[PDB]
Amino acid sequence: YQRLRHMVNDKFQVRSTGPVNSLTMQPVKGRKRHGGIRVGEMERDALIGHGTSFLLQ
Amino acid sequence: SIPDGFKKCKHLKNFPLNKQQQVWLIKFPSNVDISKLFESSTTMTIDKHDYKIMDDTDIESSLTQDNLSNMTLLVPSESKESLKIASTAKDNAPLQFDKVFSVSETAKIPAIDYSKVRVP
Amino acid sequence: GLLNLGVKDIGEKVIFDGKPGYLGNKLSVSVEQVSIAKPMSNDAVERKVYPSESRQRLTSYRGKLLLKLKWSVNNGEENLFEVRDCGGLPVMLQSNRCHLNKMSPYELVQHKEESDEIGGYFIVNGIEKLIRMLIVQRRNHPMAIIRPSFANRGASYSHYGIQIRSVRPDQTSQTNVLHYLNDGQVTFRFSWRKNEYLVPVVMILKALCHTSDREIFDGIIGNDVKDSFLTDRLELLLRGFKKRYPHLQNRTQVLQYLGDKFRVVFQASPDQSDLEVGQEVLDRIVLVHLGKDGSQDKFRMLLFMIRKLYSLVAGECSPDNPDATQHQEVLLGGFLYGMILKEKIDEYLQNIIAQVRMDINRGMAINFKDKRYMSRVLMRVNENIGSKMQYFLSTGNLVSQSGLDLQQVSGYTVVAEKINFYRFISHFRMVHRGSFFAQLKTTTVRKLLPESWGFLCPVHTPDGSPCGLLNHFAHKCRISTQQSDVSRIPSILYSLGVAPASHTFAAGPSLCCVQIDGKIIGWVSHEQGKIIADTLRYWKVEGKTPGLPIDLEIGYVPPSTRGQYPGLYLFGGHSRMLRPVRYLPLDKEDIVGPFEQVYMNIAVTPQEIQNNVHTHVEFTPTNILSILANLTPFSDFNQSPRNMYQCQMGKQTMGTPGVALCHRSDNKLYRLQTGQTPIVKANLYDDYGMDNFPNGFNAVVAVISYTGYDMDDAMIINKSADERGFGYGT
Amino acid sequence: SSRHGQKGVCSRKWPTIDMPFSETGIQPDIIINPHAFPSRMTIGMFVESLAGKAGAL
Amino acid sequence: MIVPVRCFSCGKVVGDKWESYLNLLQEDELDEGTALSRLGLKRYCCRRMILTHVDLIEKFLRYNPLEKR
Amino acid sequence: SVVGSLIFCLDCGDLLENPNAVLGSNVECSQCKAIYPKSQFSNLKVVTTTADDAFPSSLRAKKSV
Amino acid sequence: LGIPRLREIVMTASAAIKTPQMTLPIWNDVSDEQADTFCKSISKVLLSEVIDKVIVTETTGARSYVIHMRFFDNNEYSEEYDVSKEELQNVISNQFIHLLEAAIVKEIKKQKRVEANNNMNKVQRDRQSAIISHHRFITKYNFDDESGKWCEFKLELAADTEKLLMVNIVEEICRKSIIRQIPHIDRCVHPEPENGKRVLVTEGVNFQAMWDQEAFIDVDGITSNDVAAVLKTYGVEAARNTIVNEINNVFSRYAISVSFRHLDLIADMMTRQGTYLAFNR
Amino acid sequence: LRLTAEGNKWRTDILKTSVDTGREAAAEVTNLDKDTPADDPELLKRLQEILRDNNKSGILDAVTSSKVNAITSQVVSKCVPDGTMKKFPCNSMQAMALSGAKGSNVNVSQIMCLLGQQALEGRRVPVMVSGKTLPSFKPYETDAMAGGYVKGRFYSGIKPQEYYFHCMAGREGLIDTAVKTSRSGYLQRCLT
Amino acid sequence: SEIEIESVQDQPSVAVGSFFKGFRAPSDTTFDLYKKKKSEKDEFVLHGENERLEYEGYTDSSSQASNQYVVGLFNPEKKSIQLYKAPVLVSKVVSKSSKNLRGPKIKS
RNA sequence: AAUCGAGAG
DNA sequence: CATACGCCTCTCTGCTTATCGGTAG
DNA sequence: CTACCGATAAGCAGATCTCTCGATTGCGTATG
Ligand SMILES: [Zn+2]
Ligand SMILES: [Zn+2]
Repeated sequence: YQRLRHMVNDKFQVRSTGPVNSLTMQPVKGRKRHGGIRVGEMERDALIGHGTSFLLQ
Repeated sequence: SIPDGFKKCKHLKNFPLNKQQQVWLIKFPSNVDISKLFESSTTMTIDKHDYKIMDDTDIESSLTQDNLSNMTLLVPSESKESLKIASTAKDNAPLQFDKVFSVSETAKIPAIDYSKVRVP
Repeated sequence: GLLNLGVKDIGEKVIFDGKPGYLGNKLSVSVEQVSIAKPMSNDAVERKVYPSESRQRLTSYRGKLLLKLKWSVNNGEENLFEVRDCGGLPVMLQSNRCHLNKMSPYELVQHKEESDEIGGYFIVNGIEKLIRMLIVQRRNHPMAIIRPSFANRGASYSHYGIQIRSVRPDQTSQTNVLHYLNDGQVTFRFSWRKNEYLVPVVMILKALCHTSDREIFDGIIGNDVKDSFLTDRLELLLRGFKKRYPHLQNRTQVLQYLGDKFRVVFQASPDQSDLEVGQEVLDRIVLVHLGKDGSQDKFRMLLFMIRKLYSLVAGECSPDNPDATQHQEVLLGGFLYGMILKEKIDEYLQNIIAQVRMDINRGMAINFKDKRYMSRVLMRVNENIGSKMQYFLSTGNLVSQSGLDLQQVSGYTVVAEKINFYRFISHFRMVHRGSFFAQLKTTTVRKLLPESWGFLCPVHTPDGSPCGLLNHFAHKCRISTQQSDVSRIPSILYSLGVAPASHTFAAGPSLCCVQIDGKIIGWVSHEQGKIIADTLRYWKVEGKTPGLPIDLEIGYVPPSTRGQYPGLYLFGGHSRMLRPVRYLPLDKEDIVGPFEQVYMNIAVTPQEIQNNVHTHVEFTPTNILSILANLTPFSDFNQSPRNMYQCQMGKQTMGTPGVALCHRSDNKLYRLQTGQTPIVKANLYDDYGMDNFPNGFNAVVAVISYTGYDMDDAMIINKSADERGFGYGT
Repeated sequence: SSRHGQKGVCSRKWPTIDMPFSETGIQPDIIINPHAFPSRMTIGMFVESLAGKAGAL
Repeated sequence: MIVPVRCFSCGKVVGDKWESYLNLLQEDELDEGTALSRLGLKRYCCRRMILTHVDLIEKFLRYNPLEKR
Repeated sequence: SVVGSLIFCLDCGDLLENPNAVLGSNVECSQCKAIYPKSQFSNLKVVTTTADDAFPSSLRAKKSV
Repeated sequence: LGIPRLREIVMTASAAIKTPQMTLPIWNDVSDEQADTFCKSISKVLLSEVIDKVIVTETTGARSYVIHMRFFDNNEYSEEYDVSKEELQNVISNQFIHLLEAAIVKEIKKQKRVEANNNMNKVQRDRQSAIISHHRFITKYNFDDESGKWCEFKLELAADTEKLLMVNIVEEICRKSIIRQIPHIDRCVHPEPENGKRVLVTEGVNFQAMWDQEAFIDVDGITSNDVAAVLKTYGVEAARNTIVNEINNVFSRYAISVSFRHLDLIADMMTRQGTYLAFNR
Repeated sequence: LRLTAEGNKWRTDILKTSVDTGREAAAEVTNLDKDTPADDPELLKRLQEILRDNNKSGILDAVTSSKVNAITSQVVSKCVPDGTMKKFPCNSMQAMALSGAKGSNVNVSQIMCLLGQQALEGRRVPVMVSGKTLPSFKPYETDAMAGGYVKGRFYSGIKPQEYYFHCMAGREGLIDTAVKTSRSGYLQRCLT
Repeated sequence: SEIEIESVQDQPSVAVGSFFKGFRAPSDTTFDLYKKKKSEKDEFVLHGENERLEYEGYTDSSSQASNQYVVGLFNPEKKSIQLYKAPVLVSKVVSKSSKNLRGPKIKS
């Protein structure tokens, strides 16, 4: 049995607040910079299909 | 022209021709000596080596055909100081030989040992 | 080596000065020898530099690049030879120009490297790099290609052609294309610098050698004069050339026109007759694999290429697969280093000539025969070729000047990651089809052709985007890196029954043309060609005849009904793929190649041999895999996607990368504190000696559904075992 | 991951008192599901298990 | 890199057995199974632990940062 | 020299131009400056046939079997 | 089938549909052999279908070109293609020679930049004279009307023209020239009936053509593969029916049953302006 | 994953019909007389023409594939479930195949009985220009095993030629899935 | 039959040359040969000329070191075969009316 | 911050 | 020899555009 | 006669999920 190098200490990430991009004032990109996770176009479209409007907003 | 290190040999020897005699071309490799000594794909044994005798009689396969070739029989005239062509009439065209042969070195791959190679 | 041939073929860069049909006071700079000193340090007498150096201190393991540039004035008047350094060129490990070339494991342990360390990687800026081995077209082989993209070149541009590469003896290649036009003429095509030019083929044919036009007729239409397709096409070609170039009556005139056309693109000096620059373009563009003095050769080669193009048009042959292994070779990585160094030194010569031209424009000092003037001019230019090459290795991008027949630009050096020993070994066997095909849509390049039997491991290929594009080599795949002794091969092929190239009026698919290294030798029939091929292998595998090298593969293609174009194609060059195999008559280790084997009956194991069918038997069926594919236990009892997943996983295994981790400074390394040998190991776990880097442990696995915490793909470890050191690592 | 592409994240450190045991008195240190085998069709894993037990014994 | 104190699966100490195993294997023509039998290891969980230890600490020690080489 | 639609020079082996474009009884070699009468080239009879795959049909296939 | 078909229907709305077909119900009071006869009567036949080999004899001594075309067995090709000697004669006399003549003259314009008898009959000679008068640089013509096995037509040009292939042009003209074609139809195969309801399906769509033929086809029930064709010849609603049927059909090869409401919503959203609209910019 | 003696006997016989199966498929496709020896020059010529022509190659592959699929179906029906030494519900592999927990009857059948014909795209296997399917197989060979039809099973392992064919098919599957992942993205985003 | 060679000849007495298919020469023209010395191989260089033709020629560079070409005749009534030695030369006939067609060395 | 390279589902 | 300032090549849809003639003022 | 226009094959503009790491960044010449 081989122990792979994709350990869970290198994969988890959480942000409450933190740095923001200066020209958009949106959360930064990346884990090592303590940024956010992107809810993309497809996720937005999924949120529209449910009808959960305030979730989308 | 005239090349450095080359001599124009002005003394050659005659090449006679006149039921009548016929001329052939024979090609040999450089590993057979020619000092010591009608058919298709013959063979002969010399220098304990397998010798192949292929007669690649091109053009002349279809009887006489047009008889156009890519080589000439260069002959001495009655001066023996240059190279000239010869024929049988006033055709002023090259006269290819009546046959041609080629010799090729031959080996013999030993027949494979099926019994000793098909080990279960 | 190759770096003397490269500077030899670079030539000389001529320039005249601006004060006196007196052209000026000539200058001709060049290089005749390039010296690569082994890496040393200036801390007097230069001590030896060891690769643990520049790795401990986060630097580069670069040697010194010094070249003997000349400064000749006018044809041996006052030649001012002078060597001068050009900055520290990065050099790899375990190569001759490195201080571990011929050492022992004991002293290797002493030198703080590793116990059985291997190189292949250049240490640039404290990071190990690696020149990936790309896979390119077979050199010196005219392969008929059908591409609808050849139709895009304009109207009357049929989508047929004949593409051939040709590599210079310094390992640099110039490719050629022979497009076929619907009107009837065929236009030779080539590229120079970073631009493309097209030329009618007959002008090239008469430029190469001075002979009659009837010779072209016989060299394309050999003995099929009773045919009509070829005769009509050739008449179109010849009459079109005559009516489009009415005043090119002889070779001198055609070369004169070629030189006039190609004068400023090549930056020819004013002391360049048109008859001279035409010859220079001719000898440095067309069929470069034949080199100079072989114009009489390139003539017959181009005639054969035209005839094969006609056969491709007429449906007498088949469009050879360019993405099948039968028509591929691999550039060796160090040869990319050689090509880029040669282009850099060429550009350095161009830059010093530019500096002299700036001197003419402003400074106006013409003392060419003054070494003080030479010192003044030379010290102005950028000489750090070593810095340029270090940039190249560290960034992967290629700022070249002529492309060197490479389809891509970026992505040539990858990082030799030392996450795991399996990853490390994996790097030095992978083959990349090129960054060109990564951006694409057609799957047919990603297929698994049967031509790659025992060359590219069918299992080892990373799933995802690079699937089929990054296929590793079989662990018993040898890549020839030396030219073979072919100079005596014609000497024996003639006596075997081959009429040589000259005085041979015969062409077409009906006869077998014998070609070595892309050079035509003679023409023989098909049955006799088969006999000759088998006789050659018979004499070759037994090493009695010194003139038949082991690596010489003899590709023989029998006559076929509209199959592949025939011709006994021999090869002895570099860059090829080779595989050992047995030869059933008088068994002995025989070396085969991808082009060669597609007509050989190679039984997988000796038990499935048949009467007069098979002639070769593989040593072991396990040799078609890579190392990481032979390491998977009981592979024949798994689904192939699972084998591929295993090969991808073992390259991501957290285990011991090495034991010299004391004397390294890599950014991030994972090691397993306690590793175990596998009980269920392959036989090659000991041939390659992988006991030094245990990647895991022998775990008691229970195939049981008991906890519920492992259904889709999860698994459960023992808490106590985990607490007794199971799989621990830092 | 096994050497047959049977990758899988560790889902719980099962305490040895809760692990199954045999007559010999050993809790296996790795538990994997049998349902991973039908779709994946890796008999190599089964024969490796057999060979490993035989070789260690 | 070095022999573990306790067997993972069970807990039977196999760390006082590596030198004994090597001595039993080299002094006599003892097979690995016989040596593991004579060493107090009868279950395969213990047997594989000493049958399959690499002892990479030997290769590790040969790079001493406190000794002239 | 004479082959199908084209005639080569007998001396220098170069392609003689097309007789129709030149004055009668005189066709000139571009290289040898020689002269050939036009009455030795009476019929440039050349035969041609298609490639037997140029015309796929549902009826040739039945002929094949 | 698959995503290609799906995106063709919805993403592009291509009227140049890659594979168009039309389903033609046939009358219950017809026989299978008569059905095959009608299928071969409708299906397209090109000139090249009935030419074993065409021989060109380039003679320059003015630059004559005897083009002798060999025809297949009459008893075979007549009953394979439903083509007769008279119809082939008309085709050669009208379409083929004129296409070839236009090709020859265009190529020259761009260039600058068995036995027989000496006289078949007087009516044949008058046909030959008519041919020579009608065409520009033709000089002979004769087509065997008693066996349908050959047809020659001598041809010449001037002396300023260069060499011409007279083979590739003949072949391409021959392939283009049609003998008996229903426009926008290139075959009419007889598929084995599925779920009853015998159907004759073609390689093209031309509703006007079969509208005339009611003796065999149940013209009231022709349903075709195309969408633009059915839209402009039957209406927006027939087009929407065709859209729903095609979109469900591709989902129906893999049995991925999607609701008949999503598909109809897609169809009516992409026909919301009275035309076949796609989903793109 | 095992069978019984009688099951193995049935499997072996119905499998060893495949020699004549493949030869007859080839002979019928080439429209030559049935039961003709494979070394027939006319058969070889027709097979070469079929190899050169794409549509002819497709027709031959479809016919031979149908025949060998018939043989595979016969083997599977006669063996599973009537041959396994361990039977449902004891046979846990067969139990999870029947119950839909994981896998399928096809998976069980190719583990225990026969792996079956390998489908490259809609064809059997690409053939090299010399007519060989692999280095070992003779050119233009009339044989199911040459034409990608593997007679092995994952229980008793697969021979190297069949291993190569199976690797080809598995890689093709992986590439097709990689393309199909992104093929629908643009369609769905444009619709939505 | 199985016919041997009666007499073997070594001195240059004949030659074989390949101009191109369908080539002729008149009675006037003659060919002059040369033989190289100090070189192991027996190279030949052919010289021929007339008012406007030059039957120039040079022998092989990579063939004569490996194979040979030999001329001879056979007796129709007897078994005697004469033998002669001939070297193969490749002749590239270039006329005298175009050798000097040259333009400017450099076009201004 | 972009480019290149390695990978994950 | 440091420091400082700018010049340089293998997809598919759908709308840019055709050469020419038909034909009523 | 010719303009109005109605229709005939080619050039170009714009297409073809989320994530975590690491490495590196074009040069030539002018003044002090
Ligand atoms: Zn234990
Ligand atoms: Zn001439």
